[PDB]
Amino acid sequence: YGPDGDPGDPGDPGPDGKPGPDGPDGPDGDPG
Amino acid sequence: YGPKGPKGPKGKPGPDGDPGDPGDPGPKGPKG
Amino acid sequence: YGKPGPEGPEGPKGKPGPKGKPGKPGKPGKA
Repeated sequence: YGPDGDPGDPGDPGPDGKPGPDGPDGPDGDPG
Repeated sequence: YGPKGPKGPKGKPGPDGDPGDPGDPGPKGPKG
Repeated sequence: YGKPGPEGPEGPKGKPGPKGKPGKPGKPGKA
């Protein structure tokens, strides 16, 4: 009949995010 | 006085992380 | 004994995902 128990632990850290977007296209090639 | 109650349940998992950083630039197009 | 403690706080946000892959090759030069 005493005081409330201690708060539970913090939840797990969320899942890792998705992979980042593809990088920008490379620069145009040199003229022949 | 009475003993405190049982420790509470662990919290819920965190939200998903942000998407990753964008990729590096691609290679330069082939020579002409 | 007392009541059960409250639910623990929600976990923190996850870490950023893997860095993206390298981009596509450029626009082939004129011949």
